[PDB]
Amino acid sequence: TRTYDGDGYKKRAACLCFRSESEEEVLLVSSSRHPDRWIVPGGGMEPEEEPSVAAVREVCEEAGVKGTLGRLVGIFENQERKHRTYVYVLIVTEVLEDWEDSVNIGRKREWFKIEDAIKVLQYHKPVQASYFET
Ligand SMILES: O=P(O)(O)O[C@@H]1[C@@H](OP(=O)(O)O)[C@@H](OP(=O)(O)O)[C@@H](OP(=O)(O)OP(=O)(O)O)[C@H](OP(=O)(O)O)[C@H]1OP(=O)(O)O
Ligand SMILES: [Cl-]
Ligand SMILES: [Mg+2]
Ligand SMILES: [Mg+2]
Ligand SMILES: [Mg+2]
Repeated sequence: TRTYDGDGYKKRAACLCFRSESEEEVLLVSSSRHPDRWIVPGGGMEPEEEPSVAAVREVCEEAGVKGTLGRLVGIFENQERKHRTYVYVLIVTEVLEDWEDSVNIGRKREWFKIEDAIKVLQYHKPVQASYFET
């Protein structure tokens, strides 16, 4: 069940999944609808689901990782798609080999240096590229 803010924006949560506390490498995953494109893992908040809880669930489902949830980075709107996304830092401590989206849709994942992540996100996901602005 998709949820919405009072203005009709879709409620979403996302994590910047870092390899370490240095935050130099981030995990991106393949788009479901276009598998040669990279996205930040994230998705819809469920009814009455806390954003931090939604972000951890979405990263487990889409990216097959777990770890230590850090700070909220910010709340980012995509006016074109009508999304409002809570974006958190996660430090990855567990990498699972056969996760929900790997089994269900063959979703891929890959470590990117921050500057390379921003580069591959820019064309199709410029708001996701802005998650890294800091
Ligand atoms: O395929 P696109 O370009 O139409 O974008 C897709 C995007 O696909 P992607 O970023 O993968 O290309 C999905 O993400 P996902 O299918 O990879 O999960 C994303 O859904 P979401 O991430 O908000 O939703 P869920 O992860 O499932 O909760 C939205 O899909 P949905 O609304 O069918 O759940 C988005 O569509 P809009 O909300 O209309 O922008
Ligand atoms: Cl790192
Ligand atoms: Mg989802
Ligand atoms: Mg999603
Ligand atoms: Mg999802």
